[PDB]
Amino acid sequence: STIEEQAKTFLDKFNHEAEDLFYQSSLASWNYNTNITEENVQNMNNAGDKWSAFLKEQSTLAQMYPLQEIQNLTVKLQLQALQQNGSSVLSEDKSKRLNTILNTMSTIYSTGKVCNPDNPQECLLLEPGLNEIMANSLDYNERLWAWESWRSEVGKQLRPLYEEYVVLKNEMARANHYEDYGDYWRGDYEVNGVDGYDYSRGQLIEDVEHTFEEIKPLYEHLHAYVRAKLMNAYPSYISPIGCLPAHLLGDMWGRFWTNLYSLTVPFGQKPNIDVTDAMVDQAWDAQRIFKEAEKFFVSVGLPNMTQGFWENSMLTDPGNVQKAVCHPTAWDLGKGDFRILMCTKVTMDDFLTAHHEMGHIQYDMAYAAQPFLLRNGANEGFHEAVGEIMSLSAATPKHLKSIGLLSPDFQEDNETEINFLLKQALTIVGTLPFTYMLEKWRWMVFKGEIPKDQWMKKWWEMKREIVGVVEPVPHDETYCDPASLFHVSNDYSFIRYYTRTLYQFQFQEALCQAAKHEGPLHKCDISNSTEAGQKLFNMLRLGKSEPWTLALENVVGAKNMNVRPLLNYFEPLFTWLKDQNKNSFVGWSTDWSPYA
Amino acid sequence: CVADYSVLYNFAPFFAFKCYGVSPTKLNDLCFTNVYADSFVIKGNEVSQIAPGQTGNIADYNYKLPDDFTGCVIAWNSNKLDSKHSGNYDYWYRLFRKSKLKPFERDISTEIYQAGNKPCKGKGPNCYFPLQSYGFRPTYGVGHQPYR
Ligand SMILES: *[C@@H]1O[C@H](CO)[C@@H](O[C@@H]2O[C@H](CO)[C@@H](O[C@@H]3O[C@H](CO[C@H]4O[C@H](CO)[C@@H](O)[C@H](O)[C@@H]4O)[C@@H](O)[C@H](O[C@H]4O[C@H](CO)[C@@H](O)[C@H](O)[C@@H]4O)[C@@H]3O)[C@H](O)[C@H]2NC(C)=O)[C@H](O)[C@H]1NC(C)=O
Ligand SMILES: *[C@@H]1O[C@H](CO)[C@@H](O[C@@H]2O[C@H](CO)[C@@H](O[C@@H]3O[C@H](CO)[C@@H](O)[C@H](O)[C@@H]3O)[C@H](O)[C@H]2NC(C)=O)[C@H](O)[C@H]1NC(C)=O
Ligand SMILES: *[C@@H]1O[C@H](CO)[C@@H](O[C@@H]2O[C@H](CO)[C@@H](O)[C@H](O)[C@H]2NC(C)=O)[C@H](O)[C@H]1NC(C)=O
Repeated sequence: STIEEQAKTFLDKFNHEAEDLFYQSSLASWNYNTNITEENVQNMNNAGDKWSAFLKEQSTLAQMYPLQEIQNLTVKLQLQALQQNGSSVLSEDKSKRLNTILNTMSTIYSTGKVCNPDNPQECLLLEPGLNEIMANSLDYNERLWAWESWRSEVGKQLRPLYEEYVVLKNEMARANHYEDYGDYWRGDYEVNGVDGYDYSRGQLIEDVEHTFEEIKPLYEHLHAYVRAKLMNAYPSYISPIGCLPAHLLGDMWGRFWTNLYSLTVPFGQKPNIDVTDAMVDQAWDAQRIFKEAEKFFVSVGLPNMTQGFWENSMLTDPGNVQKAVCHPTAWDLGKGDFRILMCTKVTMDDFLTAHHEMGHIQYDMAYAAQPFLLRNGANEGFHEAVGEIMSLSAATPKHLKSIGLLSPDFQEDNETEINFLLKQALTIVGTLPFTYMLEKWRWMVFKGEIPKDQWMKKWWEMKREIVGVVEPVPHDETYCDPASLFHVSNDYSFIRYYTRTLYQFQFQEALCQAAKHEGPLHKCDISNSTEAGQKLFNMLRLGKSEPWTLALENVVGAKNMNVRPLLNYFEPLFTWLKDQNKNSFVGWSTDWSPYA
Repeated sequence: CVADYSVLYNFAPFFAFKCYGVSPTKLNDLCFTNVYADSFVIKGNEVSQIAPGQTGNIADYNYKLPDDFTGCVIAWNSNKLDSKHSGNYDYWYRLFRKSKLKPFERDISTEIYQAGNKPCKGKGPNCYFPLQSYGFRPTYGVGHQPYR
């Protein structure tokens, strides 16, 4: 009679049907992903339509039961998730326009494109031809031209579209309870109710700012090194006291400066840490790249996958007549029908991505006993952190030497450790300030603080100071760099990257502490040690039944993210980093611009 | 009739041959007053629920074994026999029942009863169909496949 048991008697009635419908929708999605045909996408859209409609009735059904008689965390979560994720607050006149603007944004990001300078020949998209030049092709003129051509062909017309989408999404957000659309993305880590684990969405921004301030001392030295190397390479434009031109960051928007690392090489006599050659040497194929990964997972206590998984997993791009997508994606079809769709042929990056996907699959497998609506224990930050830490632990040279990917002759001298630690730093600290700036800027935009006519003004004001990167061309309000992004156009959060950046280091230090491994955080090999694997499996099977802060306290200890694992992980790097950076100007000139 | 249990061994590679009151190896050297055989199909994860004293979803509502049980329980996999891509909805099982079921008794009913407080008198608040089907598919893993 009490609503507490009425909620569960309603739940178990539709739980099986919801599981079946989700399985069918995922089946249609995987079919279209494997089979690129009009009927396959039609089946995707139809199955998604049934699932969304069922969520539409489920929202009202959940709203039927009051939430003031609910005390179970499981029942509370299950009832609340369907209330908002299967309903919308915007009326038809506004919801239809919001959906249309989202579709047009995605289309303009995809269809809208630029190519070779002043040539009506065969063209290429951003990642194939433009972001490729921005990433690896080290050429000032080409990168400088593309950095504005892509935005004038995509972000220019998307700027009014992005503004209208921001207004519409804010209209949707502020209606029920939120204060902005950024409150939606800040709710991925909000914790309330349970004693000893409480959080506020406003305090998350303060935590991100504090982490940025903590990384600032390292990031300014990294900026000094990058500016010195750029001045050595291109003294024509880069000043020894200014910022870094955005095009000279190994990408269009600076996140992973791996090619910029090549110019900023600490030691030219770096030994071989590459096992890509060893893949050919030791006869590595698609199956083995996952087989030794499974062996490593078993050695740490994580059970392998079933043969049915391997008989439904696509480890190699089909090509031929039925083309597919080579983008790494691990698939959980439902009811123990895990799949995959990615490529692993001859490279060490294939090995790392295999560990990434295997960690994700094991994490999803662990909480299989949890209820379907509680299968959302895959916290995006925690999920990506686990995927990254598994590859980080398996990438240690000790594990490769033991397996056979490397040899005992090669040693971890100062040159080697400095080289790979600084290579990882150029991708981690390379993206940390930019990620923080983007998150804060989009939060303020969705809050309405940034004027619609001064988006780029505030963007560059923060870029020159917070990021220490100044635009190589006088970019202005006409274009929109964020609008020309895949995640933004598809309306995807980016706080996931910033959270996982510290979450992975917290997980790594927790694993090394639990296993009592002897060695630094940059050489932590826990292959044959499963002691930390037991606690890792406990956290994996916890699922969405306990707050993520509680799991972090049980494993790491600190409820909030901490930079100290990053600090002592980079300390051997920091020793050499200090010497080569105090010589140059630690600061940068915000007023100075690369375009003279 | 002459009861030969040898034909049962080679019929199928059974993975569960629990025998309670009689050791299986002596089954060929005994005589019984009467023999009863019952057949049904369930999912893998419910296989453990077929035992005396054991309490679960299936035992409490569908098939309850008395404690004084002297027979044998045999279960073998039949995934490839009754797996279809569309969904094997032809098989049905009771999703939930109002009251406990007496051992060695069966209930055939589909009346939509009120599983709440206010009398439903039809489909509505907390009033649901007692039965519920399931779509077995060949791509399913162990635990969601037909078992005889
Ligand atoms: C409320 O309802 C919404 C939908 O209405 C749900 O949102 C979905 O949440 C899931 C879970 O996170 C999302 O799945 C994830 O999507 C990520 C986005 O990737 C995009 O970009 C890549 C290109 O890089 C595309 O290929 C891809 O198709 C997407 O367009 C993925 O990156 C995630 O993959 C990660 O994990 C897998 C392991 O499974 C790894 O293999 C990957 O490498 C990667 O690390 C993941 O697939 C889904 O996209 C969301 N949908 C939408 C529309 O946003 C909410 O979850 C739901 N909330 C509840 C129920 O509480
Ligand atoms: C809050 O909600 C959760 C989710 O339902 C409750 O967990 C439930 O706990 C009971 C008690 O153990 C579980 O019953 C068990 O069933 C198995 C057979 O499935 C049986 O073998 C056990 O002996 C036991 O009876 C129940 O399964 C479990 N729910 C789920 C979905 O697994 C929890 O109890 C609730 N909180 C409170 C305070 O009741
Ligand atoms: C984990 O244990 C296994 C089992 O001994 C190790 O594999 C052997 O390692 C020795 C010495 O490194 C080699 O001589 C053997 O050839 C290896 N066996 C096989 C089948 O390759 C493995 O090296 C250990 N790994 C770690 C990191 O300790």
